[PDB]
Amino acid sequence: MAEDADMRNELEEMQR
Amino acid sequence: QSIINPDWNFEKMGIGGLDKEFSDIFRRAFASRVFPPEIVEQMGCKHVKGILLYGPPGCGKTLLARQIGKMLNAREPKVVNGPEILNKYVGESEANIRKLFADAEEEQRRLGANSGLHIIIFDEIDAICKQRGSMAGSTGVHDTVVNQLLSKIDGVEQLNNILVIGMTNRPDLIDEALLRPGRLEVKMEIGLPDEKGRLQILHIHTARMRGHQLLSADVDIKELAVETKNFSGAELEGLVRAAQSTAMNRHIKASTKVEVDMEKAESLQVTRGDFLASLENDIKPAFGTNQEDYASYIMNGIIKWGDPVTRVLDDGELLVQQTKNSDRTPLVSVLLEGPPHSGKTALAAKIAEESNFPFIKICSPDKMIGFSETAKCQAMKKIFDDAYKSQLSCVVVDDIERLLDYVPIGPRFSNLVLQALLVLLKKAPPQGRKLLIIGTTSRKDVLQEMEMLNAFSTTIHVPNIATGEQLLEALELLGNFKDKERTTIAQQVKGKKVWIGIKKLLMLIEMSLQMDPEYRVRKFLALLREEGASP
Amino acid sequence: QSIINPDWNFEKMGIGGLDKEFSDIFRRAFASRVFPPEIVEQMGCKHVKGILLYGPPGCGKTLLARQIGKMLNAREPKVVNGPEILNKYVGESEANIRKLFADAEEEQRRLGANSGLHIIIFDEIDAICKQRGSMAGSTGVHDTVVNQLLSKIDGVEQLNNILVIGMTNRPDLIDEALLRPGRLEVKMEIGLPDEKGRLQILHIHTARMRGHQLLSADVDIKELAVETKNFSGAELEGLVRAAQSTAMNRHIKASTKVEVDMEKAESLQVTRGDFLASLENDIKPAFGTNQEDYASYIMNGIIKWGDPVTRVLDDGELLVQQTKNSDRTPLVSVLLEGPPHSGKTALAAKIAEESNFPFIKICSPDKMIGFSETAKCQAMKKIFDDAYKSQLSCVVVDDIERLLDYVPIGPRFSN
Amino acid sequence: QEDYASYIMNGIIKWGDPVTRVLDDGELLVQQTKNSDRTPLVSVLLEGPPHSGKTALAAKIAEESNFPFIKICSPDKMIGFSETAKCQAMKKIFDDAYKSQLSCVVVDDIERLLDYVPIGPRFSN
Ligand SMILES: Nc1ncnc2c1ncn2[C@@H]1O[C@H](COP(=O)(O)OP(=O)(O)OP(=O)(O)O)[C@@H](O)[C@H]1O
Ligand SMILES: Nc1ncnc2c1ncn2[C@@H]1O[C@H](COP(=O)(O)OP(=O)(O)OP(=O)(O)O)[C@@H](O)[C@H]1O
Ligand SMILES: Nc1ncnc2c1ncn2[C@@H]1O[C@H](COP(=O)(O)OP(=O)(O)OP(=O)(O)O)[C@@H](O)[C@H]1O
Ligand SMILES: Nc1ncnc2c1ncn2[C@@H]1O[C@H](COP(=O)(O)OP(=O)(O)OP(=O)(O)O)[C@@H](O)[C@H]1O
Ligand SMILES: Nc1ncnc2c1ncn2[C@@H]1O[C@H](COP(=O)(O)OP(=O)(O)OP(=O)(O)O)[C@@H](O)[C@H]1O
Repeated sequence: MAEDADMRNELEEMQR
Repeated sequence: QSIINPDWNFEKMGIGGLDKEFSDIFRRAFASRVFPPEIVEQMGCKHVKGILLYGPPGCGKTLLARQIGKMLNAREPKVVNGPEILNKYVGESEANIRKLFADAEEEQRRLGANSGLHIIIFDEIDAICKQRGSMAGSTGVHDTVVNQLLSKIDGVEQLNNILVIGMTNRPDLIDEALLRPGRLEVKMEIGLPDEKGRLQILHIHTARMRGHQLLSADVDIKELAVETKNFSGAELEGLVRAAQSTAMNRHIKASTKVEVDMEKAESLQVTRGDFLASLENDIKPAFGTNQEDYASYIMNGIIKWGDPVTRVLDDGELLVQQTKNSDRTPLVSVLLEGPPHSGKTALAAKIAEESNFPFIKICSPDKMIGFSETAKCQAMKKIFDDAYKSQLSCVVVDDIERLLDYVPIGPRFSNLVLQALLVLLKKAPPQGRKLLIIGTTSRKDVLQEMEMLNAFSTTIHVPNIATGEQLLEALELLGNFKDKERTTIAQQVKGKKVWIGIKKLLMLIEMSLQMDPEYRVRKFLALLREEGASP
Repeated sequence: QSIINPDWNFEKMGIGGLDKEFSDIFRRAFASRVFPPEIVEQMGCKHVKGILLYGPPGCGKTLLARQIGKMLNAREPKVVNGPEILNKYVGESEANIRKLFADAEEEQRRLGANSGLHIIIFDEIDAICKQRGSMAGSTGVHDTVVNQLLSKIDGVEQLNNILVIGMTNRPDLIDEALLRPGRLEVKMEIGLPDEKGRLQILHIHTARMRGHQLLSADVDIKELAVETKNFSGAELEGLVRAAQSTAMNRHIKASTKVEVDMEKAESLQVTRGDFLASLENDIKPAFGTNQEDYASYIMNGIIKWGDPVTRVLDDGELLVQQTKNSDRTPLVSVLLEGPPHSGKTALAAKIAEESNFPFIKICSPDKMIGFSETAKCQAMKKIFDDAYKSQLSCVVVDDIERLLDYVPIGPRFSN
Repeated sequence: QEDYASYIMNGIIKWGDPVTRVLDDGELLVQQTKNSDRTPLVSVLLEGPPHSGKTALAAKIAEESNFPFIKICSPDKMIGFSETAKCQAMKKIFDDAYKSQLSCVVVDDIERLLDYVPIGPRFSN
């Protein structure tokens, strides 16, 4: 079984 | 105020070979905006706000986009260079997309109908817009981007002062909802030019040199246009550029210190030899068959050692003319058959070369060594699909018995390839287009057993050398043995019948030549005797 | 200001065996930047903006790129080491690409046609520029990067002050749209050298030693050039390095505390014995040949027990002469047949050894135990592909019936 | 709508009685299938020597009827397909045909659809 490929990511910003 | 700059001329934009496409675009897009308004209001139609361009690399799409942008009298166009909208945060890509249409909406709301035009250019549009629901990862942003674009182009609010231009290399990957009328109507294909287009393009890129007297008088443009086949605009420009540098290099010395003459630089001129040299060592097209193929397939040329050689060519010419002229039979086929080592591939290549058709291709097994069965079928289907696109085409299939793996033991062979070939030999191309197929083999009875010899229209036989006179004529035409030795050779062969193939004689002669000068004819005769005969 | 450095000199570069390739590169790339500007203006041509170099390992691509970088009087070149621009956040891998062209665009906008030159180098370009899938459902893992690069090299906005250089070992995987005459126009192959190039390389790498009288008088470089057949540029340097190390090792003693005798270290010299030892044990080429295989296949030598042994060898000599001195027949083949245990695989090995061709390879079933037919076909194709990069090649196919998996029952074999 | 021009590329000419006889038989079969309730399914086979024009006559017979749904299944589209893809395609075509109240389907070049070769012989079961 071929291991799952790499993935991107999504980011969320927070305000102080 | 008109929508075209007063100082605009079609010959100023430097595009050649696309008169029809430009005419169609102008008719479909800008016809409404130039015609007097009152009739348009009476007629009550809406303008068009979408253009798509597709085609193979290096044909002139970006040039068209830039020139169209320069033609119109309006605001400076907005250009997007590929996927420049994507952002790492959430909801920023959609904001970036929405920021493009702000000014258009503001002007529409303020000035209503009496408003200017806004142009937006998307380069590599297939990067951001793809069919929804196909990406396994990171699809959260792509689908949202597509939906935002669709809603903005055509939504509840209506705009009537925007024009969108897109360029792509893969038209079939774009979402269908974006291609319906009302969003992107005018779809255009830009393809390779014909001879007239090549001549126009070549004339465009040599105007300055002629104007300034830097071009020699022995250069003929028409010869170049005729010679340069399958080229595209970029390749023609590259050829001219290489020719220009080959001339500049004759006045520089890069031995130890780079030095220029500057006293012979004046009187610099470009000659025909520069063009010829640049065409054989610098630039090579990336389409179709070229000289490097005929060189390999026809290695030792063709020599008229007898009558049948002319007979075969005169029989092939009749079929070439028939396929060119007739209209009731758009598809024709022929089979060349003969004993081994007779020279069938060379004759087929010669006939195809003299056909002079725009499209020529050769399908041989030596380019598919080690392939499976499906790979072979797929590689054949691709070659046959590209001839349907052209107008009149010719194709060659050599060594059929090797294309399908036949071995006398068993027997054993590939059924899939046989069925694919039997299907393709009776498939006709689209209306108005014509195709010729030539095939070569060395085992007629086997093909007859499989019921393939009745899918061909006619057959041509390629015989062997049969008499000593023909052998002596071939020897004379090759000029390998002198008259004194040829007399001795004739003393032996004239009273006998011979049975030899042309491709074997050239090997026998080479084998004989290695011996010492005294034992050459003797060795040649011994080998010939050993060969025997079996008519 | 001239584009070329005032003090540049060809002999200073230190590259040997590539005089034609460099001439072609110079002519096609820098010819239009040395000529007077007014005449070039009159002709109305644009400059070339691309170079690609491909070939087998160790033949001097990264050296040529670095020297080209150092020979121009311009800014400091930008370098990208393989996939150094990949990132995990969405939309960053493409910002990295767009960040390489900022200075060029700014200078083009400001200074117009009086700008300098900006160079960019892509090492292992095939890692980030593979062909786009172009079929729905197998979209490439990175296609946005390819699209961004294509849009930036040649787009709606025109640049005339850039130059890009790429390097690869697998030129057949690059995207086609990247290699058209408008983007990467000049493509060159760097291959193995010939005898003259080997002499030039050896002189380049021995000049400094010869300067300080550190090289013995019994060393002849022409003989070394003759002996070293089918050696790449790196292997000659490795040979010289090994010889120097062997020479140095004689004045050190390491089986207890490490001491160096600095009284005979001032009479240090390199002899040909070191070179001979190095050629036998340390450096083993890849496209050449070595004597171990012959010892493996001719185990017990060849004895002349009769007349046929001479006839078989004389026929092979004749065939070798024909194949080397012929033009109409560039390919010739022969078959050796006989009863079992007659010793036919040693005679073939002996003929191949006596041919004296630069490239000699033996294909045997001993290295294909348990393989399926596909693997065997792939191995044969690899050997024959390697054989087409030499001016004279000889190949031997051994035990054909064990290669086809023939068995009398049935019969059964691999088609 | 099928591209009947491709299959009928040179029209039809009445060079003899058999043409009219075949067309009349086809019309009779169409009428029977249209106006029957005991036999909802009907089948017929056209056979003859090679180069007789069977495909054109079958296409004409199909066209002359005015059924809402008409389709033609040919091996021209199934090039390089496996023995499963063909089954799936035929199943899809018949499933689509089932929806309409009246359906007519044409299967041409049966022997090419089974991959028949007289050596051994061979075919797909
Ligand atoms: N029809 C043409 N007439 C004149 N010049 C042309 C033509 N086609 C191409 N050229 C020349 O080739 C150059 C490159 O063409 P262009 O960039 O417009 O191609 P493209 O189709 O957008 O390419 P790609 O598919 O690689 O993105 C143009 O700048 C122009 O110099
Ligand atoms: N009149 C001629 N006709 C054909 N070939 C010729 C003629 N004169 C010289 N030749 C040379 O003879 C060779 C023809 O061999 P070719 O490979 O075409 O033969 P073939 O019968 O197709 O091959 P094979 O039997 O090995 O499958 C080519 O080198 C061709 O240049
Ligand atoms: N033509 C040459 N002349 C002189 N030295 C050379 C030459 N080719 C290689 N060398 C020597 O070998 C060293 C290593 O070779 P280089 O890094 O240029 O090879 P390469 O082809 O880029 O390698 P790879 O394909 O493995 O990435 C050079 O720094 C130099 O010392
Ligand atoms: N004159 C000679 N000719 C050939 N081989 C010789 C001669 N004198 C000695 N020998 C030795 O005889 C052996 C020949 O064995 P080899 O494996 O080459 O034979 P073979 O017939 O190919 O074998 P097989 O039938 O088992 O495949 C080698 O060890 C070789 O060195
Ligand atoms: N009276 C006719 N009957 C049938 N076909 C005719 C007639 N007159 C002309 N034709 C034309 O004859 C051509 C031959 O028909 P078609 O290709 O269908 O034959 P076929 O018997 O199915 O062929 P094959 O034996 O190759 O499978 C068709 O273009 C058809 O238009």
